[PDB]
Amino acid sequence: TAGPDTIRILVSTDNHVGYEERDPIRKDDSWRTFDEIMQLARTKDVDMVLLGGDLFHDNKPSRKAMYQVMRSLRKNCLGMKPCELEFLSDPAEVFEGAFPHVNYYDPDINVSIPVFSIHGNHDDPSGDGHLCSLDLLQVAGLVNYFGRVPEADNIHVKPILLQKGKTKLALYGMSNVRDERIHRTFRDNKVRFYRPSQQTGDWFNLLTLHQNHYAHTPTGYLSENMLPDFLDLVIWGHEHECLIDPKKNPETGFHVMQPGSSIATSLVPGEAVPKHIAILSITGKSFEVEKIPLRTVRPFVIREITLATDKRFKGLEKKQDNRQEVTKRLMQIVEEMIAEANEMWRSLHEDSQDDQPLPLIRLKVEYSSPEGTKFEVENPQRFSNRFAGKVANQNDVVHFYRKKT
Amino acid sequence: TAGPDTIRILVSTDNHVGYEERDPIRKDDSWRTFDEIMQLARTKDVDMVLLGGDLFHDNKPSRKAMYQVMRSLRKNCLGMKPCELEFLSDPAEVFEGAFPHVNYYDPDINVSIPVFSIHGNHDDPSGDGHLCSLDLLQVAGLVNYFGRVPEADNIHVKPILLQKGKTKLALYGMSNVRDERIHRTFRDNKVRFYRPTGDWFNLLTLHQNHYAHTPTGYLSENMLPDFLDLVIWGHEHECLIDPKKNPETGFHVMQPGSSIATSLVPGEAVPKHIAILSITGKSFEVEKIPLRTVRPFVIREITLATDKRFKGLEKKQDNRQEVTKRLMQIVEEMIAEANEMWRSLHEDSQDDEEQPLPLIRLKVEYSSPEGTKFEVENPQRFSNRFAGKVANQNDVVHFYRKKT
Ligand SMILES: [Mn+2]
Ligand SMILES: [Mn+2]
Ligand SMILES: [Mn+2]
Repeated sequence: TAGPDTIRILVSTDNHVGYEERDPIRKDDSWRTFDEIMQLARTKDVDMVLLGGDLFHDNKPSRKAMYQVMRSLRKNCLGMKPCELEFLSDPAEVFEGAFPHVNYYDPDINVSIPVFSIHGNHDDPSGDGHLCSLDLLQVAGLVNYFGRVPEADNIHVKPILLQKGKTKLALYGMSNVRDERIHRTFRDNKVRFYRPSQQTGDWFNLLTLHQNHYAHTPTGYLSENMLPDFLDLVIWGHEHECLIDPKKNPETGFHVMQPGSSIATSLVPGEAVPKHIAILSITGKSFEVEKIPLRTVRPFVIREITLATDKRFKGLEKKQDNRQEVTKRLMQIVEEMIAEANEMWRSLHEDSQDDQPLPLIRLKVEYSSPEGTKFEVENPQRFSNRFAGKVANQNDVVHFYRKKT
Repeated sequence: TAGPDTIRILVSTDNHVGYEERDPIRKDDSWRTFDEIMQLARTKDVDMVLLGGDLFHDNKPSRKAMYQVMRSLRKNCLGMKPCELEFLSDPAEVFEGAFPHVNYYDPDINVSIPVFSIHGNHDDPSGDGHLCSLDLLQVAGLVNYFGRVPEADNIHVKPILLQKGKTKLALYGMSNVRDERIHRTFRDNKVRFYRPTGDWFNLLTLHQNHYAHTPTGYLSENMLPDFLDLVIWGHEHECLIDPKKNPETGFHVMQPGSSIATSLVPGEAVPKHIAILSITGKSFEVEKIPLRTVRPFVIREITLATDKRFKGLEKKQDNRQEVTKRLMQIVEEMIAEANEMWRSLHEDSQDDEEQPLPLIRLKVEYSSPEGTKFEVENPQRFSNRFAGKVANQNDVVHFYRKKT
């Protein structure tokens, strides 16, 4: 819901347009999902689109990957409708001498819904030319690429200032920098956030970044506590776990949203969390979050089984070590996962008459034998292949390992 | 010169954007020259531009190469000025379901000067979607990509029909196909030219070897239909922009040549041009326009044995040491004339600057009848000694003996 003073912003990140392009079963999952996002922006009639990073899965995208993206952008963001937003901030900052203006302030190209985006870890600039994929879409006039970080050492963060009606919005951008280093430049107070002064209080402050939320390494993440308190809300990028619901941080005073990716780039429970995007509507200094679930997302089910401690395997396996029987018991489990995988899809698409894809099934297993009670793990490729035509991950169904090193 | 019934067309080919991108001296020659082309189209106020192919030197252009092309296209081909051309042909035949219309018949993108291009050998399609670099420029709305050849075996060639005022023009296009194969499909009459009526000016653009080293690797002019009026040759880099007439066939043939030198041979040494092609009724007018941003290049061929200047010393006397100074004097006279050409050509106008370091090439076959052998010096070393005087620092001279 929105009026002339409410700004409808659509949030999404880590689309990774290019993931599993060469996979026969799951090739189009990458771009077809992204195109759904762009159609919603036109459908929900948002005022803009904000992307968090990792738009491409590859640093140097394929021609097909770049095509599908270009195709979706032109169809959904070009039109006759006028943009109700005003560009107050300095264009010269983060807009080069090629086309110093914003794309929708361009005379020869009519942009109905402007798109802003930062570069992620995969999207990041590279090569002797030092350009990223977003610069190409920007010189195409399709996208607006802000939050450039030229010097990792010395960092100045200047805002993009936009206003709709009586509502003023300060937009902060900071693309991906290697987690281990960006951890230290913050500590040394090397980063300075630039502020408008005249209407400084009224500004709703919004920031989007692309770092590890929490790290496996002790230095490879970015702690929330290091960000300024004046900020109102933060969009977390590099994380693929859909936590679109805004938690409030006590010490800092702002809320944090973690949209997660658009498709599963890894078969872990974090990627199993149902993926959404949010219709973020900003009014005055208050925001309204309307989360919207994705339909084109491939069904994904994952479970964890410790064969030794399992309720079913305890008897047959310690005594006998009968490999062929290990299958049948495991066969029954995988078939119950596929069963629920199809039901979720069935239920979710009961709603509308738009009309199913072969689901994703993952099992992770450790087996322990104290005294030659060894479970026999079949050859990884062989077990997975037997479900050819029932799952999308024909080769990658199950993982086997032991936790003693 | 042109009125409402004269169609000004800018003709260019083999821009090879991406050539020597990684060369410290000559990295920018690739795109800055192509930008000159585009600015001319806006400057000369042509009605359209026609590219012969090989726009990119690489099949997968780097991000910088694609950016500089996209930049030149947006700046010169988008504007408020209307296009005086009308699209009569079927949009469906050459435009996909993505954007079935021509780029300047697009509602949300204002195109001032439309670009038509075929794909060359380097520019050719590859990969999953069978897409090339032109498909991206087309979906960006910057280029119209026509003359796709889906089947090399069976070839149907349908024309793009365009009309300005009382002047009607049928635009035929054929993308580059392998020279050895396309030679045989033509022989089997596998290719059919579709036809529209009026006295249409028929125009064809292709991207093949004019003459070949192999006996099967070229395309003879004598195989194409006779109704056509003019032909643009798009794979040959030698600049023969002057339209020769073919007696048997009855049409004229133009060979614009490349935009920069992809090879250091006398063919690429020929001063490079583009042509302001003015079509009125069934008559064409050609105004060739020389390129200023092209690097000075000088090449010569020296056969040491037969060379009159030195004879006795090099045969029977001690070699290696003295030979340098003799060759040194010659290469400096080439650098001398290279700089002069540039000076004379740029004297004309106040470009207000300094001139680029020229390209110098020497080729040497050295024969020795009877142990009279000249003593040659290591390729890298001799070339490197002109660091700062030439652009080609590590490859100035070619030494060889003919017989194998
Ligand atoms: Mn990431
Ligand atoms: Mn070429
Ligand atoms: Mn060629």
